[PDB]
Amino acid sequence: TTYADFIASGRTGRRNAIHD
Amino acid sequence: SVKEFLAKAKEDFLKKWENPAQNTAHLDQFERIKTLGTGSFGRVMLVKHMETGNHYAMKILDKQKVVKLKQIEHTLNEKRILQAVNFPFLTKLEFSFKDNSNLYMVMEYAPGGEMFSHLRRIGRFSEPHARFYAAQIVLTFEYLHSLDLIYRDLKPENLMIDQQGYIKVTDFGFAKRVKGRTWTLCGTPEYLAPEIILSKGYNKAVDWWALGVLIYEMAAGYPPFFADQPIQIYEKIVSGKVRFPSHFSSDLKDLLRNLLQVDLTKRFGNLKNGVNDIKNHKWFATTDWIAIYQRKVEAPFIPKFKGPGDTSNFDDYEEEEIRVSINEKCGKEFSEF
Ligand SMILES: N[C@@H](c1ccccc1)c1ccc(-c2ncnc3[nH]cnc23)cc1
Repeated sequence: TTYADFIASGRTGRRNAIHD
Repeated sequence: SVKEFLAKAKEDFLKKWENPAQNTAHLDQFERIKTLGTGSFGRVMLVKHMETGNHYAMKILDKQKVVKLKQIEHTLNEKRILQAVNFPFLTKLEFSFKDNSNLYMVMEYAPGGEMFSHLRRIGRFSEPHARFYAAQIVLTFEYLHSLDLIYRDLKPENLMIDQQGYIKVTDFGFAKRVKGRTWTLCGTPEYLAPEIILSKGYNKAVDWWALGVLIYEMAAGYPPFFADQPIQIYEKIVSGKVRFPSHFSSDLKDLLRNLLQVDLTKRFGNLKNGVNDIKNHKWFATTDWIAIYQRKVEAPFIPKFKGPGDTSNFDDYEEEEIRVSINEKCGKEFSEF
């Protein structure tokens, strides 16, 4: 399931901003 | 009318924009209570103001760290904008000041925690639940955009829940007053519009794209474009394909197709009819926009409260010192702050 794939991913925590 | 309200709002804003408030408190007027969030872009602390006993959120930036990240101008933007705005779903600056080491911005404390926390724990929000929050973002963006402000970091991590279950859009570190196009690569990977990823000049339409991502994530429980690394995320975003969960209503799918639209001539929020394309969409049919603004609508979720200055809705972070050097750092860089 897509939910299972999300929960197993390394990006379920707080996501940082990006920049140059 | 809307146009009348915004006219008056702009007059209020511009007076503060052209004459920003500066040095309106001092660190020693506050008692530090708890770190509410922390990262490379500074931290937010719960503090108590001694003279009144009022609680506030105090954002603290290390001037030297700001310089190393090349965020000087962006930081001056954040402070200049936040001291000038006033809106039910924003936390304007109550005070700001600086010392030898740090920059301080003091604003209303939202005790309900980050949307991020509740969304992840609960898993997803019902469509009416998602819609209640989305409505408040739509109005906030209508406000900010009319002031020529672009926000550029919509996400659950930057949406705070107040005691009544309404939202505050916080974290204005990438907010900018710009009338034309702009070019800075900034935002958060999951929420970046195709224009940004492809290094084009872009405009406030990136905020409306971001709203599409938020609404999706709120209703689905995961974002429409996710992967283990940013690069894989950008490939998905530019691809021009999104999958919706089967539980998504027809109206929700249609709103999202029109928000997550790579083609700027068709993206809702950007078109001739502006924000009314969004406000008048079938998904918002039950939304009383004035009732939302007036905060008369009953929130579908209200955070658990146990008293004033309670912090149980926030995670626990290691408490670092607030160090103040005896030597002034970066004085000229931040002289207008
Ligand atoms: N998005 C976080 C955060 C993490 C690291 C650094 C800076 C910010 C965050 C933003 C705002 C608050 C916040 N909480 C409570 N009341 C507030 N008013 C204004 N901002 C807040 C808490 C965490």
